[PDB]
Amino acid sequence: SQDYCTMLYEWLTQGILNDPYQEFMTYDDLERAWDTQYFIRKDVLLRDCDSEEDKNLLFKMLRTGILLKVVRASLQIPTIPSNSSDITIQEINDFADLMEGSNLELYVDKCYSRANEIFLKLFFQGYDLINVLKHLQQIFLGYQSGHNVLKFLTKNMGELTKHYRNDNNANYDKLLQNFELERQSENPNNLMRQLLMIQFDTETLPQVLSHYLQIYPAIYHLKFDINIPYPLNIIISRTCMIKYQIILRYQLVLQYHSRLLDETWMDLNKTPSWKYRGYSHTVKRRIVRATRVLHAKMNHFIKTIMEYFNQNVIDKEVYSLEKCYRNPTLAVAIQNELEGGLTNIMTN
Amino acid sequence: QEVREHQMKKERFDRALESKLLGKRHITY
Repeated sequence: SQDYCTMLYEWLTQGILNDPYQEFMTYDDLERAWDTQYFIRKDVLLRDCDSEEDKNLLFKMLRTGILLKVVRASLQIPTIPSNSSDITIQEINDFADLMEGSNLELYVDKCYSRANEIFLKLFFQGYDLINVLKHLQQIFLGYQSGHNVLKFLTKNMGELTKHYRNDNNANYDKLLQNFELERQSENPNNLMRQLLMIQFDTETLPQVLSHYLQIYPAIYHLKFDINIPYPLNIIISRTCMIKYQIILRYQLVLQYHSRLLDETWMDLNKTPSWKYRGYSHTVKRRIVRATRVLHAKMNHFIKTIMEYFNQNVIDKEVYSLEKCYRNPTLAVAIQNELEGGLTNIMTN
Repeated sequence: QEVREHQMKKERFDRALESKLLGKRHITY
């Protein structure tokens, strides 16, 4: 087994997979274009891998190897030298001693911590994960970015309503041109905003909500999407992207309704045909006052629920996501916290 | 047990959404 210990050491220290005899317990595909699938071979395992502890150990080793291979592919280096971190791993000599003692678990935890530290340092200093999360919160969550989406809505007021009232045969080329010119005028430094793409869905927001949840339902057929590249796609999956799309569509519906209400109020308060009265009207306090009270109630409902949401859900989640990456330890843990926050938002 | 059933409902919603999102769990030969 001197060969197997060396193979395991290489896999746990560099992520290099060299199994020409199909003996190692893990091997990846591509020996979807950037994300390869890692298959675990249970016929050549070293333990049972049935209990929760053994399953977590195997998952930790596999995650260490995956992170090592991803760092190698990102740095374009054939191997990761030990000087890149303060953690050194010793090669396995006695397989029986390694199996009977906790030295295996110690080495696995050490290499996993080293890989996680290297990955976090790389994605924090070279990729600017803080800027990435700020940009995605500005795009999908509307965090400190309401001005841009409000300007977009005010510029494409007629286009959106005409597309929602017409069928799918209505040409959205004007809306696409507006979106692309806005993206071009946007600063090229914002990679998320420059890669933001727009599209039309055949189903509505309540339709997709009823398709995804256990609820019952041609308006609001617009949505946005981001194509997460490598090696950022191994962290930003597609489920969080779909959650972001749903939250963005909901916020867009809310903002469009508030914009319609604001436009109605501005018309009612600025039109002389509305603000004019006399000639023994006897209809002013009956019609104009009634509709103004109705609009005031609609405002005190919509704006109030929007404030409640954006304060006790959106703001709280933004604060938690901002305080979570303070001295991080696991990128997978950060992703799990983000998914849990999104799940809380959706299940509120 | 109220927080427990709330977390259970959240976990059920998460499982439903993960099963709807392409089913990342797979097995090969």
